[PDB]
Amino acid sequence: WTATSGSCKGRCFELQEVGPPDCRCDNLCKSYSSCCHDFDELCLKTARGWECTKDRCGEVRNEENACHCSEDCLSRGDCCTNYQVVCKGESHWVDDDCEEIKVPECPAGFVRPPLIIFSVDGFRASYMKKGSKVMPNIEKLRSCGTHAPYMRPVYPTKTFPNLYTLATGLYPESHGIVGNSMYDPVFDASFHLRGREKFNHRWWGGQPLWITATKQGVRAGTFFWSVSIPHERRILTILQWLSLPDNERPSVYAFYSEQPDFSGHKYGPFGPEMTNPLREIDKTVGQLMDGLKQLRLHRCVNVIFVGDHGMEDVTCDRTEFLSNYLTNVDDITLVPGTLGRIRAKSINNSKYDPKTIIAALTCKKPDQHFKPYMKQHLPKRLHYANNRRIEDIHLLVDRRWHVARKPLDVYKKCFFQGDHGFDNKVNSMQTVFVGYGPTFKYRTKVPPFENIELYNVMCDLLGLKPAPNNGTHGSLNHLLRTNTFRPTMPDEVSRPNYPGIMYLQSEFDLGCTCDDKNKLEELNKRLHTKGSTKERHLLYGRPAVLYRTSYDILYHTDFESGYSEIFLMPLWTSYTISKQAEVSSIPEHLTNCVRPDVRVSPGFSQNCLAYKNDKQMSYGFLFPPYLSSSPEAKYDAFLVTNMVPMYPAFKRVWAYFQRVLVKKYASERNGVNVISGPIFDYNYDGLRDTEDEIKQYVEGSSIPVPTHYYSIITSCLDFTQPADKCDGPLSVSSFILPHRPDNDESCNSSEDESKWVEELMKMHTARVRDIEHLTGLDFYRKTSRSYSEILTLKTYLHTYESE
Ligand SMILES: *[C@@H]1O[C@H](CO)[C@@H](O[C@@H]2O[C@H](CO)[C@@H](O[C@@H]3O[C@H](CO[C@H]4O[C@H](CO)[C@@H](O)[C@H](O[C@H]5O[C@H](CO)[C@@H](O)[C@H](O)[C@@H]5O[C@H]5O[C@H](CO)[C@@H](O)[C@H](O)[C@@H]5O)[C@@H]4O)[C@@H](O)[C@H](O[C@H]4O[C@H](CO)[C@@H](O)[C@H](O)[C@@H]4O[C@H]4O[C@H](CO)[C@@H](O)[C@H](O)[C@@H]4O)[C@@H]3O)[C@H](O)[C@H]2NC(C)=O)[C@H](O)[C@H]1NC(C)=O
Ligand SMILES: [Ca+2]
Ligand SMILES: [Ca+2]
Ligand code: NA
Ligand code: NA
Ligand SMILES: [Zn+2]
Repeated sequence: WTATSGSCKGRCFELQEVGPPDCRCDNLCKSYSSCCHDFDELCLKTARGWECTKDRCGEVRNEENACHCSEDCLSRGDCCTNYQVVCKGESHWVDDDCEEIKVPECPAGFVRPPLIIFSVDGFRASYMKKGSKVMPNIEKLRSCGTHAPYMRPVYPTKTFPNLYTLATGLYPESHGIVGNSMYDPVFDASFHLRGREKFNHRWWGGQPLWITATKQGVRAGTFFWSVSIPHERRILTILQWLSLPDNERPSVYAFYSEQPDFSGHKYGPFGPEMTNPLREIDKTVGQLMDGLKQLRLHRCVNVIFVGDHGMEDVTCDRTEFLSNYLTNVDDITLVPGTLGRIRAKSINNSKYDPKTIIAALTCKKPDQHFKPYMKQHLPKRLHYANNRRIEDIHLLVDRRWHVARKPLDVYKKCFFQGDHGFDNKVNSMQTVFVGYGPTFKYRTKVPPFENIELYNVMCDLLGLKPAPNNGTHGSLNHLLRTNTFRPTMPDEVSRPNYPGIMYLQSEFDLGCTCDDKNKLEELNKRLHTKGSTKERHLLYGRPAVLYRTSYDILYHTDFESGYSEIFLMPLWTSYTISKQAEVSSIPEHLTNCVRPDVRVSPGFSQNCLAYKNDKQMSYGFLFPPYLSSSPEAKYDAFLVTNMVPMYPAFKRVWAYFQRVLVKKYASERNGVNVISGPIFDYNYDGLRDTEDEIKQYVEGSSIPVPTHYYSIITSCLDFTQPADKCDGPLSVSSFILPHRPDNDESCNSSEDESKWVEELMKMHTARVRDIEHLTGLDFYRKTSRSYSEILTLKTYLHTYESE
């Protein structure tokens, strides 16, 4: 209950929110049913519209009007945004030549340049080019400021997950807003687009920018706007707040537009109807920039023009129905549309079985347009699993499609032609970023980057310390003229041992066998074991181990490794393959060869008997025997210290990557450096498991089974230089392949590996940073490059989408 008969007199769009049941005058009052009786009359004035005309110039102030054209309006801070243009012979901001803003040019009493976030819903990245003729204000921000060709949203590419990621720097799994609709089984409560539960603070985790600002003494304007407040009034309210006295004036502001998303749903991303919504958004930008210019703030404020996600062509006829796959469709609840999430309809049903639902959904139809996953098997790049609000069963829907439970859900709900929510690497889901202002660079293009990075930068722009988040602070320093954040490399926590030869062959009883059999070249083999080829194979220094553990560096002719005495296998294995390298096979006599490593005790080694006994598990090697530099060097590849546990189904993938794809990449990239290793993430939190979290071992042993295997593949960005003699910037691609006992994920897996393996690997593309979280390792410690540049490289994601 709100006693809605106090008054908004003088309080319109007040910044502090008053406590119930005294009535409210802030932009949230509408959605709470709590506005004072006179809120519309006083606060939502519309008389005479939003623009000055020639006859209004110098008028007598009429407090009824939406905005003013009277001589007193500038000092009141409430002129129509075109006032100086119509009445004072000034130009529109968009008609001025752009001039570098080398320093903030701010009115006296401004402690820092304000930040304005101008967010546009559903603004697909290609609109910047495709709509540029009808968006002159946006085009000027873009060409004159700092822009990316696109910005990658988070998954799912829905509104609330992405806007809250913008505000927090967090993955949806960590901030808690994991979709537009959610069931939280601890609360036993549902979050919906329509309704009131969604305002409850228990849904919203992390620390959003407005809270980070307030805690640190920086005042914030509201970020939420009630849908019924017109855009012109939102802009005028921001401009009014900017005219407050110093002690009262916010430093950070947000504008939000529901367009072009709203129309894109109805007409598709490029429907002819889409031109008008784009013109209208450009006009609003024009109003803001003209307003800033009037207030002498247009070379003082940092403006961020940013979208939450793009928009794809989707219609009703492109819907798959679970009723065509499942007998038991009435015992499930589906969250439907551009992603699927499945749970039991009733928690009393103990005949509900996720295993049988997954199987009934797997490769059942020749062109099936969704793929089911247990959430922990989703590509790790999605970071979409560690939250009780994310259902165990997930469906990744192909772009352009929907999933629904039954056909009646679709026609008792064709309306629409656009939708979004798909995999965040899909081109149609990409969105926009432009930064314009004294703190951003002038006329500068930056590579595409992820929206999880922006929180840190907005904190930098406001002199705030960011709360802990998923950005990599410093990775976007190249966007900024100043206020850079100068990170330092983390300290290594564990230093390696460098074992020499310490064990005789007969001390080992591992049940392994190998068919293995000159003074000049004897010194040669010794030098290799001490590290003589290490500068060839370890190009960027050894990775640093950032947790407490016991490990050995092991050197070889063809590869170097960091061998974990605790996990009984390398944490990492590093090797370089030049353009000229040759692929050989595993000779017949060496097919089943595993060799004890006389540097590493029996007690800290794997054994072959464990693999013999484990009928499900086989093994592979991290440095591949196929790429040995010579027949004699090939023996090193069969050391028990190079062996890792692999399901036979996974070995099909691994053997093809190692025999075919590494050489292909070296040919294409002019040499590659490869770092490969295991990952253990049994609790799917995206973070390295400790030893007491491992759920599975090679039967009868303490050999832990990896959940995933990674590789980081680096070469010279200037491919005219070989990987091992690179003078400048690096180029990287990486993957984190799920270590699965079947290839059910790949529907064409009965075919030759040349038809499906590389497709699987692309799906599981990764950032080096993702691998760092999963392993507690820190790569690229010794390069010629600046640390911020290396941070950008570590956040790079190779997407395999075309242009
Ligand atoms: C992306 O960036 C984020 C942010 O940096 C990273 O997330 C952090 O990861 C840490 C490790 O997982 C985690 O640290 C834990 O903090 C616990 C205290 O947590 C509360 O306080 C913080 C601080 O204000 C708050 O942010 C938390 O908010 C979470 O939970 C609320 C309410 O549930 C949600 O509203 C919110 O959305 C958020 O949820 C997310 O995180 C939680 C985990 O905290 C998940 O469960 C959710 O699914 C969701 O993803 C909290 O309110 C603290 O309790 C932990 O301490 C345990 O472990 C340490 C190890 O050092 C040990 O010393 C202790 O023994 C202790 O164990 C005890 O509890 C165990 C479990 O019950 C039990 O088994 C033991 O026997 C013990 O009793 C731990 O230190 C940190 O909170 C989050 N922060 C956030 C915001 O998520 C994230 O990792 C990054 N992602 C990647 C891939 O890099
Ligand atoms: Ca949206
Ligand atoms: Ca983990
Ligand atoms: Na076996
Ligand atoms: Na298959
Ligand atoms: Zn939408």
